[PDB]
Amino acid sequence: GSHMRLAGILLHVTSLPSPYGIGDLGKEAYRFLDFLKECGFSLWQVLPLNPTSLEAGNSPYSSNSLFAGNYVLIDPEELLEEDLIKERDLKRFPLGEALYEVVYEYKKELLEKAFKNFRRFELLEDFLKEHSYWLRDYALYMAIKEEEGKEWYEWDEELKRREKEALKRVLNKLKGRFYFHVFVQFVFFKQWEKLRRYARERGISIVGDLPMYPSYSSADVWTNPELFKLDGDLKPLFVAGVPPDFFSKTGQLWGNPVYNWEEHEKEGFRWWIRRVLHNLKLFDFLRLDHFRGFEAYWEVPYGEETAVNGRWVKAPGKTLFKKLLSYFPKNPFIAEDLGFITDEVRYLRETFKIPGSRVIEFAFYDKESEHLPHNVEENNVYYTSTHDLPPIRGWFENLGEESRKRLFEYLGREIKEEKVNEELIRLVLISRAKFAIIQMQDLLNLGNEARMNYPGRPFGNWRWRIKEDYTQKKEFIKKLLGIYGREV
Repeated sequence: GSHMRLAGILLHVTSLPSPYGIGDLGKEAYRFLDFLKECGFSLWQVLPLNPTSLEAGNSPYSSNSLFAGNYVLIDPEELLEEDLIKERDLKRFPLGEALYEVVYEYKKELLEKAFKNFRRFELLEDFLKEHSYWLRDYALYMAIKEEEGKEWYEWDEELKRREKEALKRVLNKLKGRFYFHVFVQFVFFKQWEKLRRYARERGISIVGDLPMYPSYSSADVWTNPELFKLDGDLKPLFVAGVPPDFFSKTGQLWGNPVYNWEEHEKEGFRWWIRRVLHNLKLFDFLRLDHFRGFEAYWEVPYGEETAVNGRWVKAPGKTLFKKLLSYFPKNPFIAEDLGFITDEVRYLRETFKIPGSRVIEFAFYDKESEHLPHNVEENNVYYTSTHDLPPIRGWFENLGEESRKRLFEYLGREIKEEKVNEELIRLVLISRAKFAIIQMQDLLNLGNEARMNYPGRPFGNWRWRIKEDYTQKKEFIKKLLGIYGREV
């Protein structure tokens, strides 16, 4: 048999066991890629690399920029190698949960110190040209936010509405601060470029993640207000979310401003094209968060406390993706098409041959679930579980008797709770899904304590890190990949 059959691991950079309070793009990232290669994995899925904040619960999906990189993921040991900091500035922390509060402050201090002892500004100018379409705006956005200590919609009216002359004045004023913020982005993107080359030379493709929406408090809304549904004062007229389920009682209010899609179509979808081009500098595949929003999105009036009184509004997905697939004909797209799926959505997805998502954790609530292995078609990415879900072992712990029965009957036997991960990994690998992805927590057989994110809950999330030597799992998982024809 000679089919396209790949396997991968879902693991966010923060979860790497790096020594400085959080995972980074340094030694441990390379060690993890070595582990991928040795096992025969071909795929690595990360979450969005956009800057995070305490205010937004450290969520990768609520950032002040859809383009920028997150400075807390920077490896500070490269700063030591380039003689930008001293050895005593480095400061080890024991392996535990991601120390967001402390790394925001600590890595900012290391980068402030490195910028002082820096020097090669000509390399910064070439970087700025390459990323001119977003970085001039982002670095200036960050410099003004620093000075005024306020969000963009609270700034003086002239800077808020991006009057040409006012932008020039404030740039020259905060010139030193402007270049600090490009320097931070320079350091991040150069470290990712190096890591990406290492991955690519070993046949590993990186699956990145594109959030549907920016946060209202972002350089993106600031720079392109007409691309969102705002009123005369640039406050949101409508905001994003999803309607009430039988899961949730009153839906979720995401609080993003919604797109004015008629304006995107008017400008030939060039903002979305720029998003894709930018992200393809980093990633091989782009997972489209809330894919169903390209067919229709839930829109609720601003000022509403819940998402109950919204409505479905059609978006121009057919026109958008026709243009995107013309610009990017090798098709980097993966659809996150879980939840609120209709046949309209499935038709949009399949019209453009975009692989869907399936998750075996969803397979045993119904006897004919489309997430059962035998129902997963080739053009799909098949997960054991995702970062929005409990790891398989913790899911199984709380699984109801009826769903347990369905699981046991599918395997043909009752199995002990500690063996469930292995059994479900096998089911995912034996499927004909072209990409099979195991969440790292499942590989390590971890429970509810290792859950990355709990949707609905604002805080406590995105903190899980590897604490153990995961390379001990290599002989077991390597064997499995080879048995099910996904070892390369």
